[PDB]
Amino acid sequence: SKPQPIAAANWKSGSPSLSELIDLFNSTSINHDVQCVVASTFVHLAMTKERLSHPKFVIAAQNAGNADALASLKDFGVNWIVLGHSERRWYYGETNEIVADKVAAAVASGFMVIACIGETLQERESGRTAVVVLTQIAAIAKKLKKADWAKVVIAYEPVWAIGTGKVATPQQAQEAHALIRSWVSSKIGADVAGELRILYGGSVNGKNARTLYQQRDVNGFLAGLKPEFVDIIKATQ
Repeated sequence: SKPQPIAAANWKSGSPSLSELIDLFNSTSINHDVQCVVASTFVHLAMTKERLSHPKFVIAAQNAGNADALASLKDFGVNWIVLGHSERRWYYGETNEIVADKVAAAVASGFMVIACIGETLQERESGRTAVVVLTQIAAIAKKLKKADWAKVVIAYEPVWAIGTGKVATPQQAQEAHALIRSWVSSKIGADVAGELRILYGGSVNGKNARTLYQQRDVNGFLAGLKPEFVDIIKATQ
């Protein structure tokens, strides 16, 4: 059977609606085992933490790369972090090795890490998805020991599905997630691969999420911080 699913809301920009939305989340009865996550930029962490009280939810930081900042986050009671998201790589210039170093530093500091990987439109079209995605995960694995994988979650997000309204088909998601899991099974261990959560993100919505969740190798979602996130939670069963 599948490991515990995750539904993660990733607040990257802009305006904080933040109060009524958290009201919605706090008032929501969740009838199954699922870890919910709300990630935000540093300046919004204090507001989210004070308002969000639902015990199935945890707060996550994003992008921290300095040991002292990681320590401070932990001290504030933040235990999750999102690293390697699309724009980090294609805009900000975080290389596979920079993301890998951040993952290792965060695991060493006591975090649960959602590490993002995924290919561009051109890589997909040219048949390079596998080498690109597997090279991204390989870079992360090189900096980790086997026991560290208890603290890692992988989010597969095709760059061409992010903000474009073009979601991956259930077949596309499944094929990518199975490929990632197969590599983990071969390079790290079948035991690790069986327990690993691999989340899909890129134009997930309230209508399409449940179908994606039915695929063998999909263990949840990275989605936006929006009211329909409640339906994305429900889609994980």
